[PDB]
Amino acid sequence: RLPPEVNRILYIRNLPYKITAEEMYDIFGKYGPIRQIRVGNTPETRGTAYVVYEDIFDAKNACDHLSGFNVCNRYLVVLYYNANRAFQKM
Amino acid sequence: AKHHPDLIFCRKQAGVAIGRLCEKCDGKCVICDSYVRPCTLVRICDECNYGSYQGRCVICGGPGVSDAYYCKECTIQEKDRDGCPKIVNLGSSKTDLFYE
Amino acid sequence: KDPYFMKNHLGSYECKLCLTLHNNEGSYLAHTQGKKHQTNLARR
Amino acid sequence: PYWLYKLHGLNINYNCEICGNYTYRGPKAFQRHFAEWRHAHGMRCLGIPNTAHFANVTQIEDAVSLWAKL
Amino acid sequence: ERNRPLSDEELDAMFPEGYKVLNDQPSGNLPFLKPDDIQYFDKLLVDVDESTLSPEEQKERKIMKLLLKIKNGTPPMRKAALRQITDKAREFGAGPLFNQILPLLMSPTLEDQERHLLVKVIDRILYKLDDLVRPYVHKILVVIEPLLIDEDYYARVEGREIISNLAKAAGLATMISTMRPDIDNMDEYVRNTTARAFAVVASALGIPSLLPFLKAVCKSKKSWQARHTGIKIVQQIAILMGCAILPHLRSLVEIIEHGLVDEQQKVRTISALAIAALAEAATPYGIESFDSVLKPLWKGIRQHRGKGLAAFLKAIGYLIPLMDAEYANYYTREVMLILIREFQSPDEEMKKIVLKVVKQCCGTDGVEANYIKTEILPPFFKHFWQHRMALDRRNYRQLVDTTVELANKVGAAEIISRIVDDLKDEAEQYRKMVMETIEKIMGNLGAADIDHKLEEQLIDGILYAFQEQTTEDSVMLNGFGTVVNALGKRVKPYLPQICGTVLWRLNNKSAKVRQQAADLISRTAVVMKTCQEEKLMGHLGVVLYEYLGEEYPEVLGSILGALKAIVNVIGMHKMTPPIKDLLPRLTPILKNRHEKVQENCIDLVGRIADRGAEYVSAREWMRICFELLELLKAHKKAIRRATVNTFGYIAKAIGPHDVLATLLNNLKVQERQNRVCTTVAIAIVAETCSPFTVLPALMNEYRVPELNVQNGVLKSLSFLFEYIGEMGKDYIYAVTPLLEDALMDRDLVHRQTASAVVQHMSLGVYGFGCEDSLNHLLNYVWPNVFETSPHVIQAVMGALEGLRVAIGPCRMLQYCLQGLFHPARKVRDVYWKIYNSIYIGSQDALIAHYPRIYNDDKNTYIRYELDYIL
Amino acid sequence: EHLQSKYIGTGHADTTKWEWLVNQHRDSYCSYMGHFDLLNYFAIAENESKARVRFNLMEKMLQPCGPPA
RNA sequence: CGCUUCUCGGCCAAGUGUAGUAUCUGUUCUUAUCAGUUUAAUAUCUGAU
RNA sequence: GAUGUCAUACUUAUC
Repeated sequence: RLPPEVNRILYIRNLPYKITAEEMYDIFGKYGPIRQIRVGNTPETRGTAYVVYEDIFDAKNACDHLSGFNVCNRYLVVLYYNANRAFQKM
Repeated sequence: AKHHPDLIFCRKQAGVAIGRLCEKCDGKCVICDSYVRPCTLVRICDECNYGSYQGRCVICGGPGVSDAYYCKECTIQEKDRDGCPKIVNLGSSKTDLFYE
Repeated sequence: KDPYFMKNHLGSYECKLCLTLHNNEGSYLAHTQGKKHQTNLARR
Repeated sequence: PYWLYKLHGLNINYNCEICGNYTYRGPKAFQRHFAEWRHAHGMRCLGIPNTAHFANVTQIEDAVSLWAKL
Repeated sequence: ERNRPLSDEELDAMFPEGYKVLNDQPSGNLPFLKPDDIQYFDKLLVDVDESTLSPEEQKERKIMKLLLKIKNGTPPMRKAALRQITDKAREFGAGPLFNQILPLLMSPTLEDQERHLLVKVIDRILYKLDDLVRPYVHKILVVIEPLLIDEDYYARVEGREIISNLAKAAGLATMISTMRPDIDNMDEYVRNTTARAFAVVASALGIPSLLPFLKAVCKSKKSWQARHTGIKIVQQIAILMGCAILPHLRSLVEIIEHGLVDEQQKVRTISALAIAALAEAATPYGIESFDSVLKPLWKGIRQHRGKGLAAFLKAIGYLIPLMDAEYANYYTREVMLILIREFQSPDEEMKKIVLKVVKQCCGTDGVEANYIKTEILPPFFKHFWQHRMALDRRNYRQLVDTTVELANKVGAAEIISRIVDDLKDEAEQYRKMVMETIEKIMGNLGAADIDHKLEEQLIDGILYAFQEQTTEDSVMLNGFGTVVNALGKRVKPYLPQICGTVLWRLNNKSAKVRQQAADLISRTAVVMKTCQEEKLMGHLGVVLYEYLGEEYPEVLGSILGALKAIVNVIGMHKMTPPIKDLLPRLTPILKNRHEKVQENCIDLVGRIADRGAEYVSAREWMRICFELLELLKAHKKAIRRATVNTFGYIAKAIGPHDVLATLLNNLKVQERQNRVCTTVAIAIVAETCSPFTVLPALMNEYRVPELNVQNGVLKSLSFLFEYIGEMGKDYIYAVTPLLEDALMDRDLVHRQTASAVVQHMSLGVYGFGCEDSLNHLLNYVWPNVFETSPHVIQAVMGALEGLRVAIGPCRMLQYCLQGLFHPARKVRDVYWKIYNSIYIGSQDALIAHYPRIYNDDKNTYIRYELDYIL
Repeated sequence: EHLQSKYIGTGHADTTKWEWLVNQHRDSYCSYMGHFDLLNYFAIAENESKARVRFNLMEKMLQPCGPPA
């Protein structure tokens, strides 16, 4: 039993730019094995990242346990990946 | 309730059993579903409150927390003099979301 | 420069030639191409 | 068009015995022409005043009986 | 499908630029069909080619094709298929629909969602196919038979609703004729399902409608299987309708008394179960009903042993509170030895029946506490308090109920002295059951009987159960909170020993341990103010002020709840984490995407706006009011009810001049659950502050050429009128031209909002002399009753019900006059519904407002009583 | 459907004038038997007492308009 | 690492599921009578030239 | 004006 809005990929907004890849791998790997993690390296996409997990239940448990996580001095938000919302800039 | 048109009430003889409401539907009315200006409490029937059904929610059906009461717009419109406002059958409401 | 598309009092588009309504801006530009719009343009 | 004539009740033969048994191609058109100048000029020859009681009057004998009853 | 592994190209194609890495298609746009489901939709892979080769049954293939949109298609496509099959159920017929739905639901490779969609399609096509599925009643009953015995409660409720709809549509003779060969079947599960369906049909169609048929089925002596099925149907009807059975108890008891006398033990056990069930329901306290039945039950319980004796003991324990005091004292004095002798029974069902009968055997006078503590409680503690009983839920809940009944009857101290040794065990389920029993004993009886030699041991056991928790259950924290509430001032040498444990558990590698420590601090926050502990609460608040850096959001929400509980239990302006250094600290915490953490942050912001509004320089509130508009549109129904109260508190504190402009600017968003929340917040701000200051501004949002903004302004005005009530008599003349202009619009939603605002103004200003505006609005709301939308029709019905109570039933009868005998039936039905609503609203007022009717030739209708004058 | 069976006197779209007149006469008789002012006016208009007027009102409840048509 | 001086900075991608609904977009009836169901009256359907 | 496929938008303090 899982809603269809959840997926294997999860987006993160308003992330600190000084965060390293090891801290992001430790924060994403707490709920399960993380398959891939892509951080933005653009001024128009700064503060956002995409973490794709190997399991759907592990990705749902990671998305349920990352909305409003304690980080550096910004308000980061974790949301589900959408095809129509990610390509809104094009 | 007023949101789901497929919901039906009991409309039985209301006894001395007072209706109860859960924490998610606390303060809301039974018919008008309003949380402003309560006027009179709801009276449950004898079949809707017996054994394990005592102290349960009338709208949702879970464990009760607070006391159920009707709004001020239902007491003046003679809506509290009808039967028991207990939801018996749940159709197309909180059933497909649990399986999905 | 279409002299038939106007703005109503509800934030919509109204075609007075065929007397049609459109909610979004993308439906007014797609209503000019069709059978009823061509018939209203040829009749008037 | 046939759709505008079939949906609005047009192309339906109706006979009006008051105005010299004229033809009408619609119920709403006959109801609009009943309160008009032609029906008033047709009813003024028989001596019936133009009122609201003779709006749905078609026959001359029924209109004469309605004028004599009032 | 959702857990399938993907390649690198599919992962790279779903990501935008600017990121650094650290035939098989049936007739076109149909969804993907399963390889095992190519049998029911085998006629859809080929083309239709309708040219003098199209029978009517091929259109039934279209009824299969929409089923292809209903099984595994899109949810808008499934909604369109359901709307096409519900509106055309009469033209398609129930025959081919049942012939296409019967092998689809009976497939061995189905799923739960497909079965739920098939049950919803069968229930939705049952309202239009009334009195037509009588030959197809058996084919639907054979598919709805395993749905009632399913594991899920929702599927069982849907099957019971479908059985009730089939019993209401097929009547009583067809259901009795269809279930008549299904009683003497060889399969026991099919016979039990047929008995459950017959009990559901008897509950949905009335007890005397099926009482002589059940009496003829139970009184026939041809086989034991039919009598067992009748007894099982009677037991299911007694367990389904407790209240309904009570009246039929006398009859049901006369049919149940004929059983339990034959050579078959299964029929006697079924009759004993029906009598127990009956005692529970039919004639709940009807000892007389069990009179002619109490004499063979004691003989069967004393002369034989086994499952039948256990069923007779369960029936005696169920009928023992339904008798007098002397009868219960005589029954309890002769059944305690049989209950003590059956304590060493290896069967689980007999042990469960003994545990269920022990709770009812000692519930009144007659049973002494000393004999129950000497000869009943040591065998109940030695034979039932095991590790295998905590595995099953039915064996644990009944044991906890029996322990609570023994603590309420004998004493709470004698149960607390024997239940404290199992609190530090190695099993989680037994420790959770012991904690639940201790919480029930503390809630029902209390902790007054516990001395000083056991309270410290109980606190140590509760601390060992809370510190060694592996699941996410809230039973241990609730039990610790109930124990702290039962202790009160007796836990005064226990607060440092709990604080040193909470501070040690707040810093750990796990994430659930800090959340459990914060939940335990929140549950034990009310016990610190009543024990004169102010420095410890201040130290806990100063620790929780810096404990907001926990990366787990479930721990952060629990820390916010503990901070809110510490701010509620202590003073608002007397907290060592003061409001001057916490309200800017919670401003980035309110932008969380979670549900519970954002709800706790919104509750803390509302509490800080209600009790600490003088701790800011009127600058952070205007910045937090713009962030409160993003806290809505959440699927939790908890933050949206607190954000409106927080916006109303901010408008009452900083003045309703800045939040009203933000609420008007946020009304144009074109999104669901975002415009109604801002309208409710504006109505709460207008009801908390002066409603006149928001009176011209609400007239300004209707001046903008927008439909959504005008609809939101009308909804805000209607909600403000409904929240005001009697205070709307001064704001009726300002809203009367807006309601007169909104009802003449072409949009039906604006007319429905104007009708709702008129109904709110009628229900609020009723009895104040404002009938002129109501009579003016009723002239415009009267053409709005002929709409085709059900929502606009419901709004017009609510406006008519408000105008009949405000302007009087005479004006409602005069407005509905000359419409009951109307030629057009579409208006005559609405006029008859309005007349029925006016009669249900006020029936005595229609006597003086009735028009004068002349007498006919054969009948007289002139009221000669009221026409006379003295 | 169920509203006409539960609460008598409501009516439907296929209700005749005779049944509505009989329901209005029954409602007027119930209002005269319930209110004391109408019963006092009926007793002061005629020479009968309140009990005779109540018996005449209760005896006229069965078909107050006459046979149906 | 402790003290003094200058400058700068901070505070007081909002998604999914259910219920209903108003619009153009892609297409259709110049069949002339009789009888039946239904419709306030139209429209539509069913059999015979 | 009806019909059947697609799209847009709105409402009921729905979840």
